[PDB]
Amino acid sequence: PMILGYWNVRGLTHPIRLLLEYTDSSYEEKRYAMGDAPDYDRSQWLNEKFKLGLDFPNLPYLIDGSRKITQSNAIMRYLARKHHLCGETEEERIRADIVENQVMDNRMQLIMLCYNPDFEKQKPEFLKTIPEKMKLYSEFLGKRPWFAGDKVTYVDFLAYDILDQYHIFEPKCLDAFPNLKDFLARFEGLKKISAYMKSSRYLSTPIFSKLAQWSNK
Amino acid sequence: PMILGYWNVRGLTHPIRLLLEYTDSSYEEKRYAMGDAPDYDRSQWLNEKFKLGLDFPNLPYLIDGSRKITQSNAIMRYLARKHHLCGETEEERIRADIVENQVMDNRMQLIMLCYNPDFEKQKPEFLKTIPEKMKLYSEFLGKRPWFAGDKVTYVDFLAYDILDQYHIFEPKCLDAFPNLKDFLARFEGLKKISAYMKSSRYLSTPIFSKLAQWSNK
Ligand SMILES: N[C@@H](CCC(=O)N[C@@H](CS[C@H]1c2ccccc2-c2ccccc2[C@@H]1O)C(=O)NCC(=O)O)C(=O)O
Ligand SMILES: N[C@@H](CCC(=O)N[C@@H](CS[C@H]1c2ccccc2-c2ccccc2[C@@H]1O)C(=O)NCC(=O)O)C(=O)O
Repeated sequence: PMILGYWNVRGLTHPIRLLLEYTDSSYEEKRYAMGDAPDYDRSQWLNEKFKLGLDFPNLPYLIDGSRKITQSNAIMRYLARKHHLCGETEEERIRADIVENQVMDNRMQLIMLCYNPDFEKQKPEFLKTIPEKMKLYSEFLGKRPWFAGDKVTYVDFLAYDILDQYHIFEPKCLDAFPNLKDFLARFEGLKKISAYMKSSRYLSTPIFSKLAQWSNK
Repeated sequence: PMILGYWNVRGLTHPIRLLLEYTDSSYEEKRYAMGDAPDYDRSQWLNEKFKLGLDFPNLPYLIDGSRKITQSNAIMRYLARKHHLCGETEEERIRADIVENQVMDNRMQLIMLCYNPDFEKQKPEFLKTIPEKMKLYSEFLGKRPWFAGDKVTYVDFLAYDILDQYHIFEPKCLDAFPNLKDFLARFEGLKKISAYMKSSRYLSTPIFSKLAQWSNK
């Protein structure tokens, strides 16, 4: 089968796991464990990082026969193309391209805060900026059932993850935006998704590694 | 014409400015200036940030007729589709996907170092990791004239910019990798590119804002 490698956390891999499941892909995972503080041992991965034939070794990685991929968005795009989950028009492509990138920025902002030793004092300033982020997603989606338009695309997998993550962080953050709450429900309502969420493989939390100040255990 | 919005520095926008020239695009740029310390006034952008009708306001932005794009990578892909500078086979698409994302990683690394108050302390250690970074681009490229294959694609402009920036930071970094030096020369050799580099519109430095510890003026 295909092989997915990543840490034994949700991290930035959720969308891939979700996409593999929604597609009925035959895959096996390799979930690498990181030790606890203070050394945070990474040996399980480091022992093989340069032994898998990857061009730019990293986690996550996807091995599909002869094809070896790294960079989470590249993996998302490989599986999208294989299953026709890319935009079909120029308008759908542009919306997908922007959301892919926007998701990574809002993911980077969360990471920055959750790895900061000054987390508890930084937190208040971060919470103030949430409503603006959610507003932009809300206005972007509008009345469409999905981010790219009329049909589910690989970018709905990205968007679901980051909205979900922010919602775990600040549970009241979507109260003001009904179309976002509805989007989450719709996504989770997808049969393959609904199924997966009750499976032994589902890994919602922790989000971050042991080094983080939040969702780290 | 098209409008490219960004700060009056090279930043992360060199690939876009270079692709606009390579494609003989009809464009004008709005180069916003940031005030000096202590406040580093951003008002020139901030007064119009939410009045341009951008979905997710940011810099750079591209206005092309009725289309308004943000996210540098989304601007690059939009131009590539526009001008047929994408990969044409699955193989080339995967190569492009990986590079695009790899370049961003390598950029974020340089950025993180450059905006660290402790830059001088940190530099020496950073320099030791360059060779390994350069070696992966070297082996990836191999004997190919361009990163995705036989034809120039948008990812070449991305690759050019990050190898150029690493070379400014450490002038000896490419000596061990002739294929990378040859690539820089081949890229710079593209006719429209040569002409641009001698023009009044070229902006190779500074790379960063005044907030940075290197290439900040
Ligand atoms: N742009 C690339 C970035 C690839 C990348 O940086 N990989 C990290 C793992 S991903 C990151 C992360 C991002 C968000 C939330 C959590 C995590 C995380 C969780 C547990 C442990 C390490 C992490 C990390 O903080 C990794 O550990 N790499 C192997 C190595 O360096 O040898 C991508 O999109 O795919
Ligand atoms: N993922 C996105 C990110 C877009 C984004 O972060 N934009 C920054 C400018 S770009 C960044 C930069 C990155 C690399 C090198 C230099 C810079 C830089 C230079 C001058 C002044 C500000 C910067 C920055 O540190 C900005 O100022 N945004 C408008 C605002 O927030 O209101 C992209 O790829 O497009």
